[PDB]
Amino acid sequence: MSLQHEKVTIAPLVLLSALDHYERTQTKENKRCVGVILGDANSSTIRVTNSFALPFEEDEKNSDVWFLDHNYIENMNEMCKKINAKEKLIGWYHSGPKLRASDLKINELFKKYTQNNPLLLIVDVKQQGVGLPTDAYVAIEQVKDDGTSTEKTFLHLPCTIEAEEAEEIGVEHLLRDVRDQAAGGLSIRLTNQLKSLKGLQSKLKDVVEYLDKVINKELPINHTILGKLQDVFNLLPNLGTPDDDEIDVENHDRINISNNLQKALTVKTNDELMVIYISNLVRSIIAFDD
Amino acid sequence: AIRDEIAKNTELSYDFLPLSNIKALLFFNNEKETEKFALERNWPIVNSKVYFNNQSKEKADYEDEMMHEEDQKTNIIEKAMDYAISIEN
Amino acid sequence: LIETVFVKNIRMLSFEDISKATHLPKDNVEHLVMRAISLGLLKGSIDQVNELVTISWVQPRIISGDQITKMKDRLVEWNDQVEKLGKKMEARGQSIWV
Amino acid sequence: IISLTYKKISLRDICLKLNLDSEQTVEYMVSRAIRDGVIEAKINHEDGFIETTELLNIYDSEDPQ
Repeated sequence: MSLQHEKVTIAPLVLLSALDHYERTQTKENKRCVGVILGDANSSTIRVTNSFALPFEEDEKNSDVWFLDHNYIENMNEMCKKINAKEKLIGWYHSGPKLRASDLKINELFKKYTQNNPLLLIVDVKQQGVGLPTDAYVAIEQVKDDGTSTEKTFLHLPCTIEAEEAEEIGVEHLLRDVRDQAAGGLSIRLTNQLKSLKGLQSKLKDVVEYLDKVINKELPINHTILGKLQDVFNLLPNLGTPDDDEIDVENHDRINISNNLQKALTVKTNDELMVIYISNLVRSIIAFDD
Repeated sequence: AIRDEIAKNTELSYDFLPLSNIKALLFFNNEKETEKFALERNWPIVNSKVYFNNQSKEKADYEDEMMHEEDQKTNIIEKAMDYAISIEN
Repeated sequence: LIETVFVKNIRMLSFEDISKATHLPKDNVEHLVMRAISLGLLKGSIDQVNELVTISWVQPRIISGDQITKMKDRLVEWNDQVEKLGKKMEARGQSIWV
Repeated sequence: IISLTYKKISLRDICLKLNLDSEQTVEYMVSRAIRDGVIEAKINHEDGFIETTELLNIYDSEDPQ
């Protein structure tokens, strides 16, 4: 139909909901859970307001065999329409550890109800990684320069989280933690700094060994992956240029304010230094009468 | 002792003296002594011009070749790390 | 012209190297470069006083067996470079990682 | 003083000004003194003057750090 899924904002309510339904069907040992996603579309940001479970039994002999109740879906939707009438089918969540190619056929099934392009929201119920437990994808049709016809394939969508004003304050009520990824005080940004740098160091290591797997282990070659690395090399900063010399000059300026402010606080504290000592003299008189 | 002291000072002053001007300043009685003293001190006399700058490059290279070195000169990152941790004790 | 910049990790070329490659005078290196800009196959600016062509943007193109190896080694250098540097940053500021 | 006031000045003039004995004598003075950085100059032996190297403007260098 269209691509309007450039941003996906996801309510925190939905993530919490997903784990609750996963356990209350008790799908383990590589069993899946699928529920509908309700919310807005026709907006570049896709708003994930709500979800609800659909009964869905997933096979263990194959991944190509599943039961899904089509009649169930409409009933859930008309009820929730009564609550708020801005909710329509915008996709379905898969709760597997990662992505499958038998989700493509399911995606096509939900294309019937939608008037948008179905969002596959892989809600991870394993809480892997320190970052988001959500990757998002939408099924899109392409041809490609290899000689490949009429492909259906999932293109990653960057994932973001927004919350409403009422929704956000509920989190704050529930939690009081201070968050190892926070950028707060001096000690906290110091920890963020070293954490952020090592974050990049991990991802770059993967690419290097991924490149080997193409050219000795025959993983597929794709121009989307090679093209992105090209961009990195082309817009890479350079030092020893007249940009670098201005940085250093900007750098003295910041070191200058720090040095001024260091001296400023020595004055204030030295004032306190005196005043403790005056108070001592007065209290000596008091102690002698005492 | 006097020759070596003058030999050090003249490196800073300029990069070349003709052979004749070396013999007068560094106090010899033979021009062949002047040239042999230069070779052993690691100055090349090429087209009757001394290149004081050779030995100085060579000493300087040696210093960079040993390693005690990152902290004595003190990186930018190191300076900024020092500020924050003094405060936070 | 597009080839020489991309395969190199430098992005500045004396006209002498370009003149000998394409068998052109300096007059025509200056046109060639100018045309690349107009079409948008390269973007950059020229020092005819330094006598360099400083290219600042290369069009992405198809990437073949040979290039992937060049691309790869560049990524190993930067990957190791963060890793050695992160050790200093672990060592410095030991007292506070709170 | 002589180096600050006259940037380029032949040894000849310094002999006149400070009553040094010869061109050599003041040459030796400066040669020893700039190893220490006192005068902070460089000698031009072929042209016969001392050329001062202090110029300033180290707000382009990394010195302030």
